[PDB]
Amino acid sequence: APWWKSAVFYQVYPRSFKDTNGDGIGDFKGLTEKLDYLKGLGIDAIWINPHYASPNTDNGYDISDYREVMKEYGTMEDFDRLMAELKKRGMRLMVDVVINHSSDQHEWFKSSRASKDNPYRDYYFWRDGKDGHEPNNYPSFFGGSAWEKDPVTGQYYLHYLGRQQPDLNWDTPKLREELYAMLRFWLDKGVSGMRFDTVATYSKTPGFPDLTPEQMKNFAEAYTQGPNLHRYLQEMHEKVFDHYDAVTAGEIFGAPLNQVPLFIDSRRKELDMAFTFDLIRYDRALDRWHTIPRTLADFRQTIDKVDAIAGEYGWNTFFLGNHDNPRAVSHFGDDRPQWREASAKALATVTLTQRGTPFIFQGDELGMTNYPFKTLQDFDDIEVKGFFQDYVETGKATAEELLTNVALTSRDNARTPFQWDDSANAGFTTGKPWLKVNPNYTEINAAREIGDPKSVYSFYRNLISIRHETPALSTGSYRDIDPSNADVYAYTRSQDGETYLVVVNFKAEPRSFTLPDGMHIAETLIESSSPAAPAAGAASLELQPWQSGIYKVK
Ligand SMILES: [Ca+2]
Repeated sequence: APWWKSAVFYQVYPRSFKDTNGDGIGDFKGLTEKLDYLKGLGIDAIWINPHYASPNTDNGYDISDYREVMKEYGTMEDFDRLMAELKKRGMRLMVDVVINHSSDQHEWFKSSRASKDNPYRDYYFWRDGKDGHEPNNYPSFFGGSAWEKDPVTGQYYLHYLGRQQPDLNWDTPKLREELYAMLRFWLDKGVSGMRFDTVATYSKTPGFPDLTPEQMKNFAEAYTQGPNLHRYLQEMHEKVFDHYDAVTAGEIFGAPLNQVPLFIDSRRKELDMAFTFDLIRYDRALDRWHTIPRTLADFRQTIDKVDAIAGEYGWNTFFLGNHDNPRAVSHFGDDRPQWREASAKALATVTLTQRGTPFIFQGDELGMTNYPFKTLQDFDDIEVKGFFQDYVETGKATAEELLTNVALTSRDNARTPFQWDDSANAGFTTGKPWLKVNPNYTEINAAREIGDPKSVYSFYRNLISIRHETPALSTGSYRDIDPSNADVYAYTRSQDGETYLVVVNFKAEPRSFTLPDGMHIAETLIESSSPAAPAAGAASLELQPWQSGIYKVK
């Protein structure tokens, strides 16, 4: 089994991790200075968000030169030093790869847009408008049409994401070759992994027909149905990843779950691991800014479906948080002051006992929460400006309705600065932070958590040790004990004759749990929020509100 199947990854959003020069923005020196912190937590590998030259209309996801580092993060020597310090500690780097689209400030795009006849014209998608308007009805994730007119040629260019993020044209062989050369530039430096942003949208539909009214309400899914998608992923593997030893993982956003095996079945020679969004978006409405109430039965049934698509030859990541989603404890747990620590531990237990490679998002090991936004001016999020354009300016919603609802879903909840201690701005910066620090940093910070054996951080650290010592808990089979139960989540992990039971109360009330007939507790590995372990031989358990536990059975 490869190293990445048993590894524990941590995701660093460098903009918000640690600033070392007072400009309010996190940087490479900051990340490098905190490597001992991450080593001591027990992290094997870090995934960093984009670190390349960028105008930052979308905080690194609009890249203007793929072979230079972002000015705010440091220099190429700072990147090289990050790499060297990771290696000293036996840790690996995964970088973010953003090749569905570039910045409109990339030299390819400046050349492409200049005339119709130039060698870069087909690096992007340029099309004539139809019947007085855009080439078709495609919407953009970030507001308005996915087509933007350029008066120089009178044609429109495609952008699924922001106006400043034109889509790259994978149908053009010279363009594919340029992307492959660029990937080699980074892999030659020794990076150990690559995470592919919106990997399912690379192939565009020939002819760009209109979306149907059905497709229009779920456009994210129509954009994943390009006919050449797997041909491109296979060619990238053959020309690039076959020559290296790096792991690959795809952000498969918008794809129907039954198509996921095409990306990750190891026999297909495409990607190694999947990030899927069925679970993290399980309670999101189609418009992406409302929430729909769900129960633990929905949570566990979604997991069971995602596990089944990995089958025998594929592999899943597991995550409860990332830079595009609200905080795990607020979203899946209960972030009220009395339940925040109990429920954040319960979610740690879930995260670290799933079948797949877990990714811990920066700050979740502290039990960091959603941010108390007060006005729409408190959001940096360009996705929020897009909802304002699509919903407030059009009269569909008031500003107060947008505010109330996006406060719960906005990705800026995940982007507030990491809370290091209780000094000014939580020790993130000596200057003014680019996004405000959550005021609860006085109660939620790394310095106070590390020093307390009973903290959320200590629980994460202890779980990571246990997982490392117990192979069933990464590579073992997974079986949900009762998918209909909406109160208590329970499942087994087994490998090579060893079976482990995981039991997690999702109610803020006491609950009982009866083990399957014949199964008995043999040993308790760890519990959260419990006054007493069960007795060896127990056929049932009494659970405190939000209690979690791992037990060896038989
Ligand atoms: Ca800085």
